Amino acid sequence: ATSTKKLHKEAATLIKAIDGDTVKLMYKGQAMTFRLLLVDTAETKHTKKGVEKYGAEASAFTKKMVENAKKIEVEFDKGQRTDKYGRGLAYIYADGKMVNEALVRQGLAKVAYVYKGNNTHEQLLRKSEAQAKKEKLNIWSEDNADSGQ
Repeated sequence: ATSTKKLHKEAATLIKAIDGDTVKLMYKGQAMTFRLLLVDTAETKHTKKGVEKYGAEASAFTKKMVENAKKIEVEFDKGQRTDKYGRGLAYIYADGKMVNEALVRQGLAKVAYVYKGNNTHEQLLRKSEAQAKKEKLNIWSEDNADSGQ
């Protein structure tokens, strides 16, 4: 029937965000480290300054959106529940809103890469990224492909 998509988010409360995608969410009464699946919110691992690709803004938007939302819900797909980091791989939702979409659609988070298991929302994820890429919002506003050489 395809009536029960069972794709309803659910968690409890967000303690605090670490790096946009990595946030400590209190689920079932326990504060576990959650990670936005199929998304990337900042990856400052070069030590340039903190604005090479809206890395500082990525966490800020997700941090303020979660701490301000008051209600956070997570959705675990078929992908691995722990990306070899004992974390909680899944999509983040604030007050019934899509964080991943808002981030990518706004230009704060890009599209991650799941080996297998997590590829259900890969349709909307790629769409939001493409729109931000072609339009060059923020994250995709400094990724000159340089067609040539």
